[PDB]
Amino acid sequence: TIKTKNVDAVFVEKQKKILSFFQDVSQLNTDDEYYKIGKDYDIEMNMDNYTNKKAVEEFLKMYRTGFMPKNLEFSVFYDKMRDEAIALFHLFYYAKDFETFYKTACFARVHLNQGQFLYAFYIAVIQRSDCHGFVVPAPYEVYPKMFMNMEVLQKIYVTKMQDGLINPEAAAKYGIHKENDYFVYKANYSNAVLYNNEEQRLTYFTEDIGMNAYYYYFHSHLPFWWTSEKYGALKERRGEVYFYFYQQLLARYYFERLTNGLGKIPEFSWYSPIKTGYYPLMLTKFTPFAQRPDYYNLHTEENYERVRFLDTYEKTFVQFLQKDHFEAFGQKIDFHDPKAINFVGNYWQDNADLYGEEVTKDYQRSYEVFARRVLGAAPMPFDKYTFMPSAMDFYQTSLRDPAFYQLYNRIVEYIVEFKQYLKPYTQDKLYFDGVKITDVKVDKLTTFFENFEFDASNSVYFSKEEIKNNHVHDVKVRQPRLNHSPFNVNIEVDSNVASDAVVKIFLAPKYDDNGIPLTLEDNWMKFFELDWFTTKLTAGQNKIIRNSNEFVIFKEDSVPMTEIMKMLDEGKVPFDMSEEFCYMPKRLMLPRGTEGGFPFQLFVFVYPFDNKGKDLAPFESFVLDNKPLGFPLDRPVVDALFKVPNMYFKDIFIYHEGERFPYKFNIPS
Amino acid sequence: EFKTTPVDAAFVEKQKKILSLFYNVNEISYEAEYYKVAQDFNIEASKDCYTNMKAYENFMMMYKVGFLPKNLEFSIFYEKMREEAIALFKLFYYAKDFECFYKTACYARVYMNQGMFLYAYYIAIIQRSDTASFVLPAPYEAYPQYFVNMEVKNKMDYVKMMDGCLDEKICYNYGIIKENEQFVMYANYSNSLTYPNNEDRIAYLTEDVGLNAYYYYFHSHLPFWWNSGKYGAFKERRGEIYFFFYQQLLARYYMERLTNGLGKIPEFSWYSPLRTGYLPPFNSFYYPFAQRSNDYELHTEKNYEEIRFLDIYEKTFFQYLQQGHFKAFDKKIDLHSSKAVNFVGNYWQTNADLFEEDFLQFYQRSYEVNARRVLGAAPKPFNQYTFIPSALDFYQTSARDPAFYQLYKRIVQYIIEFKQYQVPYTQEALHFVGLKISDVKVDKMVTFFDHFDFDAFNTVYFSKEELKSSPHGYKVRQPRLNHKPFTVTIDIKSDVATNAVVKMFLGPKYDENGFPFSLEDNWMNFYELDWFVQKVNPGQSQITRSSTDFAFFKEDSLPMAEIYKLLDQGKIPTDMFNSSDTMPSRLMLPKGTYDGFPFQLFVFVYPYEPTPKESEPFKAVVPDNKPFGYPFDRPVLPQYFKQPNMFFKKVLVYHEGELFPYLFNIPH
Ligand SMILES: *[C@@H]1O[C@H](CO)[C@@H](O[C@@H]2O[C@H](CO)[C@@H](O[C@@H]3O[C@H](CO[C@H]4O[C@H](CO)[C@@H](O)[C@H](O)[C@@H]4O)[C@@H](O)[C@H](O[C@@H]4O[C@H](CO)[C@@H](O)[C@H](O[C@@H]5O[C@H](CO)[C@@H](O)[C@H](O)[C@@H]5O)[C@@H]4O)[C@@H]3O)[C@H](O)[C@H]2NC(C)=O)[C@H](O)[C@H]1NC(C)=O
Ligand SMILES: *[C@@H]1O[C@H](CO)[C@@H](O[C@@H]2O[C@H](CO)[C@@H](O[C@@H]3O[C@H](CO)[C@@H](O)[C@H](O[C@H]4O[C@H](CO)[C@@H](O)[C@H](O)[C@@H]4O[C@@H]4O[C@H](CO)[C@@H](O)[C@H](O)[C@@H]4O)[C@@H]3O)[C@H](O)[C@H]2NC(C)=O)[C@H](O)[C@H]1NC(C)=O
Repeated sequence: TIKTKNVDAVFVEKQKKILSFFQDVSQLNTDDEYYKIGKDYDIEMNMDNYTNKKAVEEFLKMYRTGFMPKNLEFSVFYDKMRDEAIALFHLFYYAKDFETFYKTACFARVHLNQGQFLYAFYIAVIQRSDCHGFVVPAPYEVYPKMFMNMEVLQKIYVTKMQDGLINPEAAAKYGIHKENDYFVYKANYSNAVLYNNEEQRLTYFTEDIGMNAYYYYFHSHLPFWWTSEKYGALKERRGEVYFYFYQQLLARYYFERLTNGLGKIPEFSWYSPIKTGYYPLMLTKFTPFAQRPDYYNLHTEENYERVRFLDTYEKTFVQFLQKDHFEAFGQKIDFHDPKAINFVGNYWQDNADLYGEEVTKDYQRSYEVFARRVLGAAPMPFDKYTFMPSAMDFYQTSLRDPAFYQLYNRIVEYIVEFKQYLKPYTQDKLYFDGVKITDVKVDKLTTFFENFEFDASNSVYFSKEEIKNNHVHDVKVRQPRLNHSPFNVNIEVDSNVASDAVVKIFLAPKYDDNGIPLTLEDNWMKFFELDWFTTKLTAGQNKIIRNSNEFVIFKEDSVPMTEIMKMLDEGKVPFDMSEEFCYMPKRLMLPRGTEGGFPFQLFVFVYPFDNKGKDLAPFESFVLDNKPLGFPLDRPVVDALFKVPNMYFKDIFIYHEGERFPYKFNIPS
Repeated sequence: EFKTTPVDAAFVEKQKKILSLFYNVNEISYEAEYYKVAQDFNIEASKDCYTNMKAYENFMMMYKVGFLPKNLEFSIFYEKMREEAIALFKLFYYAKDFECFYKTACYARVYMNQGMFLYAYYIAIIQRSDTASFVLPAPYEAYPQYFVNMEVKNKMDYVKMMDGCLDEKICYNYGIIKENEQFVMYANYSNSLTYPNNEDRIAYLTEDVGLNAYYYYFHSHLPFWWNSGKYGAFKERRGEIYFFFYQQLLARYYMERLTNGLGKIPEFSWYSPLRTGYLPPFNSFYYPFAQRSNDYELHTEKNYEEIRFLDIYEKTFFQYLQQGHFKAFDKKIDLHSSKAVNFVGNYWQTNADLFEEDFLQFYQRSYEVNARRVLGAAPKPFNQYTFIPSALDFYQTSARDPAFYQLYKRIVQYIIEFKQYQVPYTQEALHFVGLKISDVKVDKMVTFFDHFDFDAFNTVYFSKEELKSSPHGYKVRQPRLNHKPFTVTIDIKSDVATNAVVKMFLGPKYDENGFPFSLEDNWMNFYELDWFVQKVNPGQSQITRSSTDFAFFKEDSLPMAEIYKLLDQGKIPTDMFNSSDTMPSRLMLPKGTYDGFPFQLFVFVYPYEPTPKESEPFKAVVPDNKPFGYPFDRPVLPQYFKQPNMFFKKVLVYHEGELFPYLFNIPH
């Protein structure tokens, strides 16, 4: 049951070519075609194959000075590395056509750093208009080192060195099985071996390979360092997207807190220690990730300069708030204008659009970059190419760190402060003339854990022979992930006059920790959007049914790249990998329930789909509306002036079936 | 409904005399019996009302000077007041017969500070062997100001000032109603303005009137300041009781924490900020109770000396342990004997036994007292009779403050470090040769909240006319935790007919993580539920045992109104007489979940060894030479706990009705 889609042999060929770059990523098959091309490809000679003369010359000047060497860890948060990554991005992006693009990537694969290559390649494929419709495999299949602890990795390594198992039945005791010609390794979350604070309750969520892969997709669809000029309409809305993404992510995460009895995301100070440490169990082929003990004093000698920066960055904003109206960055900004959200978001991401430029520049110091460094607790980089990575140097790992959520909670809250300048909507804007919701009904909402496997083959090094015969796909990791049963939502509406309408579905908490009901006044930002759609109303009474698996904001699991090869032989590609790349995985839609049924609420909004004066189709097939994202919960609400006949709040309860605890799935018997 | 005991008429006269000093404690009725008797009681010319000339003349020395004046706060923790309280206790306790005791109490009831009187009087009733079996009203009826939140107290005061209700419907909306010409005031547990942190999840256990009263009774049954000579053979096991009492309580408390998602009791340092604050909604005549903010620095100027005292008090203990062969206050004591456990508890309590004297002496400084003063956060006393109260100043209010459980958990951790020197029980010491528990089954264990009344009449003031009629009728009503009765069914096979002891314990199954506990790490987290002697038959037999019969829990106290009504039938509530010092039944179970909260029940069966007849100070002291808490009184080697005559059952605790107590105090 995988949503498919049919394709021609020209596609399959290009698609196989694109996919070839993701196989055995840390090595060279000097037999493969990609090698022959790559070895000899003369870039200077091919200058006429690029849309941009100077991007080629800028690159070639960079390349003659030398790029980041092989094997070292790449991260986009460091100046010289970013600039090489962008330089290579441009080269990919300005390739005349596919042929040129492909030969260019072959060169880059053979000669450049692999994390650098992959980072740029990945973005290029999402960005090149002639690649829209193509499929890239899951980031966890591409960087499996980033999506798994030391324990699994070492087992995998041990098995490769021995070239199999010395003892099938001793292997079984270690969660290592042979099925077919595959090695399957069971893997626990890190709390099964480490419980250093309460945040360890949530590792099935923060360590979820889907969630982390999600954040890397989000970054790749629009890098902070690149303008959004290519997405037209989205440009005047970039800041709003930035807010909305984090606001959503944090509501979802907060929900996981409530069901695990953990309450609000803690605030911190640049001048005080921060409470909760992180102790990464991840390995870099060159180094260990940095640890932040509990009660880490943010303000020590090595941070004095970085913290002076963060503080002014924040204070300048407090000053914008106090000023209401002001000229910043060559733009007059007014805080009572809701459109100022563009500037607000851009300011916090320090993205290229803040300056109205193509690419950010070194001297445009980023707040997020320096927060990540400060909170990362790493010692100072050794040189331009050599740093001590923390979870927060990578999009693939950021969600693993409790401090990640505290950082962006911080930024979101400051944005909420600005939101207080927006007038709350009146009756008039929210009221659907002659339309009323009479009931909403939901199927039982249940969560449960079920096993999930992925190809971890890139973490392993193969011999010259194995690379030839192409036995290079034999390592799978088995890990319990959260999931939920499909459920329906019945909306019963009355309308006297037939007309087109938008239906919106939101999920929210019902109580704080004291068990007092959520007022809207305080809690409008803790609402999580489940679904957007339209229907045709008729005079009288209608029943609208919508399945959880028709929900537009979520996708199915990626399929392993091995299965994509099987399918491409039939002329098929899985739909959700192609145009639903960067949505959250469906299985993580709901927070883990409790066995007695945890109290939430479901909010259902129905409003007229008038025309489509302005609709998002550029980056996201998202707001086909002139409506702010998260409409109507995009600004502070007044309980009294808010509720109208076309809104319905229904009390809902989230259950859980089978084992409550992931580790219970990895016990050998 | 409640267990009663038939009671004779001579008893009814006396019990009535006792109860009568508890009416309108805050005022004097010029025409009550007690006042006339006090007017007529010449303290000077009655040396011959007392067993002990020294006690008498000691009292007179102090009396001719003057005592703590009326209306000020009394606390046993300040020296001059304690010494006054103890002088009064001595008089009460060395009174030749009941009539002399009655006359003295009347005298004190009129001429002395009421907190001081009530304190010595409770204690006296419990200790005098001619009053042994007499009943006391619950402390919450005797001191309602320590058990009523301020909000409710002000509501009560304003109805008294208005002399009733403006109109029912206004008052109903403030949670004030009339039943049978009596006022009922609905009371919530406090919100985050008094618990400014997660500890507020637990307000329904920590502010519970039963649990606070429980602790007061415990103190009154053997006060730190008195020797235990009264109880003979028990003297050699006092320090044992101290550990056991606090280990049990912390085990109970951690279990409530667990069901509310809250984790380990936090550790602290005298040199560091204490995380969890508390703002008491109480006040004395002069002062609101001291508040302790979140992140309160313990180490400030005013605490420097106290902290140096506390710090070395602990490290002295460590030095004993380091030395093995310790020796304070007369003897050399060996760590592997039990003269040791006695010493340990006494040491942490600085009780009169530690120094082997009758009463604690003026200059003997207490660890607990100094800790309580540091954690209580109050500014220093104005003079010796006037201090600024905090929750830690009273046994009636101590259990409300999260720091209370942290201080006692620290002391318990230290004692446990000593238990590392005790020899663990072997296989042979735990095996009941010839006997096997083959199964255990339990009924649904279900918690719920339901309403609870008591008379708070003792903190409303009344006119001269109203006092002639001893007026009550100001009731506070609170949702309170509770459980449905259940039965435990034990299946036994033995080879031979023998007398056995059956014990039950409740402990956690999983830590906050969701991992199973090991016995080695969990033995201190079990609290005892029941103890009883069973006659086993040879072969296959079956023991059923209802929760309403558990040895270590009591029914709810009755209000005095009911006590007099029962007295008029020659009836008395068994549980108020035979076991006041025992935890209330309704709190036997931590709050469950709709779900069913995972815990575990330990049933242990061992031989009964005939131990003769005593008359000890608590119901925890059971007719058995075994350690209290046995076989969980010391560190465990888990391989020895798979004895045929032991059994661990997973039980789940459910909850029914509303999960939140405030849902019961909502008007319409
Ligand atoms: C505003 O604030 C001020 C200052 O804080 C406060 O003033 C204080 O008032 C209290 C009383 O309300 C004063 O205390 C009284 O003082 C007299 C005399 O004190 C001096 O003489 C003593 C002996 O001569 C000496 O020993 C003292 O040290 C002092 O120098 C006392 O005689 C008062 O009576 C006693 O009070 C006690 C009863 O609670 C008893 O211990 C004592 O014995 C009893 O007395 C009767 C006779 O009446 C006897 O027959 C019995 O045997 C019985 O046992 C006696 O009654 C009392 O201590 C205090 O001194 C004032 N402070 C200052 C600095 O002057 C105001 O009251 C406050 N005003 C308001 C409106 O709040
Ligand atoms: C993920 O995380 C969970 C939680 O951390 C892990 O779950 C744990 O899995 C353990 C197995 O790896 C399990 O331990 C076993 O418990 C069973 C049940 O009591 C025992 O039978 C096992 O004992 C055998 O191995 C011991 C040492 O390895 C020996 O000392 C012992 O002798 C025994 O061997 C057998 O017993 C006979 C002795 O008479 C011997 O003759 C015979 O030949 C046998 O071989 C293990 O102790 C943990 O209990 C379990 N934890 C929990 C809480 O359930 C999970 O493994 C992790 N998964 C992955 C994939 O990493």
